[PDB]
Parts: sequence; structure tokens; C-alpha cells
Amino acid sequence: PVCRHIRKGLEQGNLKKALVNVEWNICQDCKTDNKVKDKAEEETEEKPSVWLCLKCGHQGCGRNSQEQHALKHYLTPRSEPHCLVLSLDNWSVWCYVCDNEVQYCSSNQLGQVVDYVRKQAS
Ligand SMILES: [Zn+2]
Ligand SMILES: [Zn+2]
Ligand SMILES: [Zn+2]
Repeated sequence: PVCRHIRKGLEQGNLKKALVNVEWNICQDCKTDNKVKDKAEEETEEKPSVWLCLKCGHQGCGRNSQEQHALKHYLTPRSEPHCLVLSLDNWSVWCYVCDNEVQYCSSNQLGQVVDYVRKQAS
């Protein structure tokens, strides 16, 4: 019928707090990578896909990046799955644990939040 990992991958409460002064379309995990000096290699001026964890508001870069930090975040061993990311590109949802693209509606929390987060980033 739908994905049932909604709550498992979407946590509205911590979303609100994350998106407050969050950076939009900016994989924060790129920025928080103090290891390197660049975190944005101006010579290439990259703009990868940006997937936002619907679970915590962690913004990562998807497949179109070298790091694919969004997936690293999924592959991160943790108690909650955080397996829901929405694309700031096509506004799709990806559920890593479903391993497909998720669809939602107006009564579905995922849709509600995507709508909300879209209002955030808008
Ligand atoms: Zn990144
Ligand atoms: Zn997360
Ligand atoms: Zn799912």
C-alpha cells in the first residue's frame, strides 16, 4: 500500500529544529567535513544531488557526488534507520530500506512533511 517505515524514517519533531537555521541544498555533511580545506572544490564548482534525511534533517549529497554522504549516513550503524531522504532536486523520496522511490499523499505524514520541508527550503 505504502511504505510503513514512515515514522522510522521521518521524525517531525527533530525536523522542525533542524530546518530552522539549516542550510538548504547544502549537504551539511560536506561542510562539516573539517578534514579538508575545500568542502567545495571551486575548481570544479560542483552541485551534486542533495538528499535530506526526513528523519533528522541531515542533508547529504546523493549519487551525484563523490562522497554520496546521504548513503554513508544510511550506512552509518545507528539505532534508528534514518532511511528516508527526500531529494532537493526532483522532490522525490527515497527509502533505502525499501530500496525504491517513495510516494506519498496529503494524509500521509511523508507527504505532509515533504510539503512542510518544501515550505522550509522554498
Ligand atoms: Zn556531502
Ligand atoms: Zn538522519
Ligand atoms: Zn520504506
